[PDB]
Amino acid sequence: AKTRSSRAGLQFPVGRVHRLLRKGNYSERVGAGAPVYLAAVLEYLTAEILELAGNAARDNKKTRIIPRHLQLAIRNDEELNKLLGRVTIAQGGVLPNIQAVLLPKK
Amino acid sequence: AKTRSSRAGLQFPVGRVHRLLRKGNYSERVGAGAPVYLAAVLEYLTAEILELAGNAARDNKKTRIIPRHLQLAIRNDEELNKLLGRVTIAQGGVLPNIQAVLLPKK
Amino acid sequence: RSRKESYSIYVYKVLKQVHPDTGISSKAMGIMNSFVNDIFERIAGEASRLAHYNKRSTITSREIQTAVRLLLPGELAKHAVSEGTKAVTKYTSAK
Amino acid sequence: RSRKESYSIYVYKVLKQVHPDTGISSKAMGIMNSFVNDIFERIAGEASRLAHYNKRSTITSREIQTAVRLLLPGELAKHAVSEGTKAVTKYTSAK
Amino acid sequence: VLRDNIQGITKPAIRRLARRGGVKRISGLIYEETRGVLKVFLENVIRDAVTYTEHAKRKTVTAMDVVYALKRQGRTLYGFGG
Amino acid sequence: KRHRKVLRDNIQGITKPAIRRLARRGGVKRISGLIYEETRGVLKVFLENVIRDAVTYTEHAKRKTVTAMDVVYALKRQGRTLYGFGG
Amino acid sequence: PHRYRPGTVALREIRRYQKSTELLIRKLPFQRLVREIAQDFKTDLRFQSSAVMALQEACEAYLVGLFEDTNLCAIHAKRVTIMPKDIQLARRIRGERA
Amino acid sequence: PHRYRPGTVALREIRRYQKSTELLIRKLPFQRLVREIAQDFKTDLRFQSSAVMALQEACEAYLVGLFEDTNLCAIHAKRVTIMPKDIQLARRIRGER
DNA sequence: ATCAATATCCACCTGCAGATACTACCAAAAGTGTATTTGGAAACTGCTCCATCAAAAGGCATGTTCAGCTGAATCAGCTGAACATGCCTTTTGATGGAGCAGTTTCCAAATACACTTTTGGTAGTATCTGCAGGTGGATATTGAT
DNA sequence: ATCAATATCCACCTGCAGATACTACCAAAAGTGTATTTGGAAACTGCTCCATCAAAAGGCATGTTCAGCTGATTCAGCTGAACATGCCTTTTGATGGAGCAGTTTCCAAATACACTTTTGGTAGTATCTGCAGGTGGATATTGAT
Ligand SMILES: [Mg+2]
Repeated sequence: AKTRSSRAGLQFPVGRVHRLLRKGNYSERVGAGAPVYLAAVLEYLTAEILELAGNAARDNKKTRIIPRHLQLAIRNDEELNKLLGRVTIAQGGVLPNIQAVLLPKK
Repeated sequence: AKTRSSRAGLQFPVGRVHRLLRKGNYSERVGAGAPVYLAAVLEYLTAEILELAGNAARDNKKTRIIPRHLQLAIRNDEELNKLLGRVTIAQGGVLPNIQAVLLPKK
Repeated sequence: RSRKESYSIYVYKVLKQVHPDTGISSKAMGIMNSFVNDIFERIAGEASRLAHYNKRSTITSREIQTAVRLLLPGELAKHAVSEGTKAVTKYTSAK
Repeated sequence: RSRKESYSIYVYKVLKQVHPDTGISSKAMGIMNSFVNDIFERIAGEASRLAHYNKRSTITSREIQTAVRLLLPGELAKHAVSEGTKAVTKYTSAK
Repeated sequence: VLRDNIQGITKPAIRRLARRGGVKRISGLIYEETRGVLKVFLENVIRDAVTYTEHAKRKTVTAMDVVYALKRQGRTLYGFGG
Repeated sequence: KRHRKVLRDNIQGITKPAIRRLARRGGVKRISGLIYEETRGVLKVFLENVIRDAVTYTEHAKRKTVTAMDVVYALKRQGRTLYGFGG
Repeated sequence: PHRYRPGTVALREIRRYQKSTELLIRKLPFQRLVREIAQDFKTDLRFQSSAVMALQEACEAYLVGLFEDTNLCAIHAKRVTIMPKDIQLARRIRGERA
Repeated sequence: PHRYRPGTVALREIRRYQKSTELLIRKLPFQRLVREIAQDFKTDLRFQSSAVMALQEACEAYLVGLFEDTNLCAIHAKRVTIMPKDIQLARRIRGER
């Protein structure tokens, strides 16, 4: 027996995605390739987030990713920022940003 | 044979609404009161709007309701304006409103 | 050829109950259709979520009711829960 | 005690693949878990709405794909679509 | 005499929109800026409308394609179906 | 049961220093003194709205406990989706 | 030779256009713009009449709204003249940008 | 004796609190507030402590963002001091009011 | 510039919570393998309704003139930042009790399903009229003097 | 102030673009009779959640001082509003045919159902390690001079 994930060369669980597509009342029927695609798409986006988050961990001289690194990653990336424009990352804080007119002198 | 709508005291179609709930993937199963309730609520809201719309057409010396009347009726009502605050009513225009600071001094 | 179902009719009945001497344009009636479908989806989708959040498999009038309370403003929500509660009663109280 | 499932494992595999020396806090893992479930719903919802607009009882990988195109931004979509099409093609040619 | 399609959205027209919007006085840079904003709006809506089209295997953009695009861009429009 | 102290005027536990801190995370360098009461009013409305909805979920579930999911679902309705508490 | 003072016609136009509901962009140029824009996503496309009218109703509605906010932004800055900076603030705050 | 000039600690604080992520309102008072308000909606309610934290994570993020928009409104009117009218405009343009 | 006050920086260092590590049980998935059902792609094509274009229509490009708005400069007043000082309240971490979320086991009640009547609701067609424009003359508003 | 220029309002008229009305099928509601499914009603757990007590710090409230920001004032210059019209782009309305939509067909793909096998979750114990929070102490930053 091969999992459908391995069949598809995915880390993310294709079967579980299938079930959830069923139990979620999204449509009568579910084509056999939808969960496969979907689980692929989710796996891709979570690889994308982890990549940039890891980088932000390494920049702050850290080995373990915390929410602040996810927040830095998402908010410095144009597209993730948009995909997550109306989402709040608990314990993430904000990007350092001070409006220029507020800085001293001229 | 008696229409569930007439039983329920409603102009709005209880059957159709039961069907629409069945075929929109909202849930596996639908209770019997659910479409009565919903139909009643839809009719209600329709009434309240038509009522105010009517008045606005009456107020502008007219017997036929047009989109404009619906726009005046909705945006001058605090709660309908809220319920429909992210909706464009085609051919509605906007309420007469001029900021005071733009009005001529003398 | 094939049938295009609308509410454009129940609306007209309601218009007549409310303003018997008043009539309505094509476009106006189009808006009223959009409205009815919009609100239908809003209430249905919210009810659908409630039922799923509680692992229930049935959209009963209680979900409808809660959804109405979540979607509608104060008085609007309240006159509506009455009307809907009333309708279920009358339908039930009917041999 | 009931089995509460999550994507923690899939997330941790992928984390090792891209940063093999890097760990994740349980709070951050919670965030990731929210993120996946959120996007799941978003895609599955757009797909549901899509099939329904086109009177199909079936959500195929084609609907997933369009949904992705609707939901995600430019470059992310392009790449997600490739990874998807790739996983399907490979899966289909693996029984 | 050739011209850019976008410049088809004329200063008079723009000024009219502004007036419906209750604006009394308008800087001259507004017109170009307004054209850019309008362009980004249409790009966004049409991209999604056309996506709905292609999914349907159609060669025509239907007013539902548009209504559905508007909906999901949170610009819901009443009076064109749906 | 036996007693349970009356809650009143607890909006005033959103103190001026706390409000000042939130504004600094928000980038604000100088703060008019009427901001503190204005902020408190804006916050009270935000909280009532979220809680009203969250409790509506609690009530519908026939519970007497407001869960993090009740809150998480309320926030989503209200277009303030929150990651990090389930869902 | 009679002459209205600067602002008197403008106010007048507001009062007029707030009263009416006609579209204010000429149809053909709007329609050509739709098709230019659409060509970039897919070639050789046709548009239902109404599908182009829905867009025009949508844009016009959108833009008239943005001008309300834009105007409020000018008035905040103690002006009465709307500049692009006002449009940018409004869009920023609405969350369309930045 | 020593004195930092007006603004200088202000900018210090901004850097400090934009670098960190801890909740800025005290926990206990926030909790009371939550309980008061809920109590006015329904009596005899209990709260998962995480529900209260979700609320506080959410409120604080909401306001920090309101203060960003509020600030841009001040700077748009060539001030550096945020005022109630700034909050009011930001909220209007967001569609809150 | 030069000098002193203090905030900032960073790097090493121990206690420890929170992370990772097994181990093992197993219950709930997920998979595998027939038997069964059908959704929708595929092909054919009828007929809306969309692109194209000719003549009719009326909105807009233009350049000049100066009203009044914007933005710069100055400045007096007073508001809000900084900070020192006094101590109240939140934080932290116990401990008990119970109010209540969370399950499981049995049915009566409710809702789905396959099959047949019986309309209510739609498309296609047939009358019917509200009001969009037109004109005429009184009346109001604006701006010059 | 009065007086002219011109915009606005109001009363009345009338053809026809667009309502409302009528008819006649028929898809899909309703009625009927079994075939599942479900949401509790009771009846128990182990939790989390509430309450409360005591110690302690860590932040809050307050009053004083005055730096510098806001808003008032004044003003010159620049920049957008108002202006008349024929050139030209848009509007209107008539006409082939592109393709949307109607229909029918059938099999590759879906559900369904009963097995068989595996994995992901948790819970019991065990180990570990990243880094939070404390420590000087060497390197800025700021503001008085
Ligand atoms: Mg109270």
